[PDB]
Amino acid sequence: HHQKLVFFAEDVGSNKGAIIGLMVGGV
Amino acid sequence: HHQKLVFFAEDVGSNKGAIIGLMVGGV
Amino acid sequence: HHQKLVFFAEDVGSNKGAIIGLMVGGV
Amino acid sequence: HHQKLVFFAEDVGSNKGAIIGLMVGGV
Amino acid sequence: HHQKLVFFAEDVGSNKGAIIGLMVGGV
Amino acid sequence: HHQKLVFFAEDVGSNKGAIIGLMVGGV
Amino acid sequence: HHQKLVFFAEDVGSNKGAIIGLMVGGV
Amino acid sequence: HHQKLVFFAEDVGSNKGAIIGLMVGGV
Amino acid sequence: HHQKLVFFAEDVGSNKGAIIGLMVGGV
Amino acid sequence: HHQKLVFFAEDVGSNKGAIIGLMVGGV
Amino acid sequence: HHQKLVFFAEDVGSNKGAIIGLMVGGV
Amino acid sequence: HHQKLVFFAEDVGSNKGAIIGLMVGGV
Amino acid sequence: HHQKLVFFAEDVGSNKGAIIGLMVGGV
Amino acid sequence: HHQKLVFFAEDVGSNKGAIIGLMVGGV
Amino acid sequence: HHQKLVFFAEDVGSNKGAIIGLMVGGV
Amino acid sequence: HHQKLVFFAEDVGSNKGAIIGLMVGGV
Amino acid sequence: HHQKLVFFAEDVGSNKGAIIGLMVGGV
Amino acid sequence: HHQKLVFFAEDVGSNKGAIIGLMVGGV
Amino acid sequence: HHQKLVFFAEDVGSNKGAIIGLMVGGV
Amino acid sequence: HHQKLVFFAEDVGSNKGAIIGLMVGGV
Amino acid sequence: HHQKLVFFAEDVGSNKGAIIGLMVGGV
Repeated sequence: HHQKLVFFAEDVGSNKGAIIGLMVGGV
Repeated sequence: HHQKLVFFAEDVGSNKGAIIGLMVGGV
Repeated sequence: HHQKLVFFAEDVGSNKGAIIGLMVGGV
Repeated sequence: HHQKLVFFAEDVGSNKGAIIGLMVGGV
Repeated sequence: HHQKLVFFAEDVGSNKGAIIGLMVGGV
Repeated sequence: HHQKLVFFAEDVGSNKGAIIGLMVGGV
Repeated sequence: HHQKLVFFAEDVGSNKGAIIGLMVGGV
Repeated sequence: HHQKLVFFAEDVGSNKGAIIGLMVGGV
Repeated sequence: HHQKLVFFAEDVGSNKGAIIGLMVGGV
Repeated sequence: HHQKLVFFAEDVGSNKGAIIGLMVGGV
Repeated sequence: HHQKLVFFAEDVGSNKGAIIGLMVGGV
Repeated sequence: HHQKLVFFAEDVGSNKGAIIGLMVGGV
Repeated sequence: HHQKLVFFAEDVGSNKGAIIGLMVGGV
Repeated sequence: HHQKLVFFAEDVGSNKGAIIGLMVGGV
Repeated sequence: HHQKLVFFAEDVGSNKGAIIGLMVGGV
Repeated sequence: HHQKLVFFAEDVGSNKGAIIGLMVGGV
Repeated sequence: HHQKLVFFAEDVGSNKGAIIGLMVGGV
Repeated sequence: HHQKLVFFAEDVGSNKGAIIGLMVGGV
Repeated sequence: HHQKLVFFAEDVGSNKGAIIGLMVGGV
Repeated sequence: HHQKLVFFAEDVGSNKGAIIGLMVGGV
Repeated sequence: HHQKLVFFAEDVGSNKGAIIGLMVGGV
């Protein structure tokens, strides 16, 4: 027998801000 | 016998902000 | 015998903001 | 018999700030 | 028998500030 | 008199791989 | 007098791969 | 029998400041 | 008189690998 | 029989300041 | 009279490997 | 029978100051 | 009269390996 | 039987100042 | 009259290995 | 039987000053 | 008249090994 | 039966001043 | 008139080994 | 007039071994 | 006129061994 149990509660892995992958700027 | 149990609660993996993949700008 | 159980609650994977794939500006 | 149990509570692994992957600036 | 138990409480592994992967600046 | 000049060559700011914003996994 | 020049060449800001905004899964 | 138990409390492994991977500055 | 000049050559600020913003794993 | 037990309390292993991996400065 | 000149050559500020912003692992 | 118990209290192993891995200065 | 000149050559400020911002491991 | 017990109290192993790995200076 | 000249050659400030910002391990 | 007990109190092994690994100066 | 000239060569300030900002370990 | 007990009170093993590993200087 | 010239050769200020900022160990 | 010239040759200020800022250990 | 000239040879100020800033140990 094999068992695996996972529990994520209220607000796991959520974004409430800024996620920028890539950013290029000049002057 | 093999078992796997996963539970995600209220606001799991949700976005409440900004997600930008790629951004380019001169000035 | 093999088992998998997954539970999504209220707002799993929901977007309540902004998702941008790609953005090119200029001046 | 094999068991693995994991629990993530309220606000685990969330982002409330800024995540930037890559940044390039001319000036 | 084999067991492994892990518990993450309220605000584990969260970002509230700034994460910058890479930064290149001319001036 | 004010002047600003920017030049982006061939494959500048391009993606040739994988960009993932957010990732959540049970097992 | 105010001037701004921006030049994009062949494949500026192009996607030649994969972009994923948000990804969730169980097992 | 084999057991391993781990507990992480409220603000364990969180970032509230600045994390910079790499920085290059001309001036 | 004010001037600012920037030049990006062939393959500036490009991604040819993996950029992951956030990753959560149960096991 | 084998047992390991670990406990992290309130604010273990957190960053509230500045972490810079690498820094190069011309002037 | 004010001048600022910047030049980025071939593979400047590019990613060929792996960039991970945040990582949480149960086991 | 084998046992190992570890307890980290309120504010263990936290950074409240500055951590710089490497620093190079021209002037 | 004020001047500032910067030159980045072939492969400046690039990532060919692994950049991890934050890592938390239960076992 | 074999036992090992360790206790790290309030503010053990923290940094509240400056940690510099390597520093090179021209002038 | 004021001048400042900086030259970075082939492979300055690159990462070819591993950069880890923060790491916490239970066992 | 074998027993080993260690207790670190309030502010053991902390840095409140400056730790420099290596310093090189031209003047 | 004021001048400051800096040169960096092939493998300046490059990481070919391992940089770890912070490491916490139980058993 | 084998026993060893160690106790470290106060700010035992803390740094409040300046630690420099190596120092090289010109004129 | 004022002048300052600095030259960093081939492999100056590079890391080929291990840089660890902080290390805490239970056993 | 004022002049200051500095030359660092092949392999100045490089790490090929181990730099550990702070180490804390139980048994 | 004021002149100062510094030449550091092939392998000045490098580390090929173990630098440990601070070390604390139980039994």
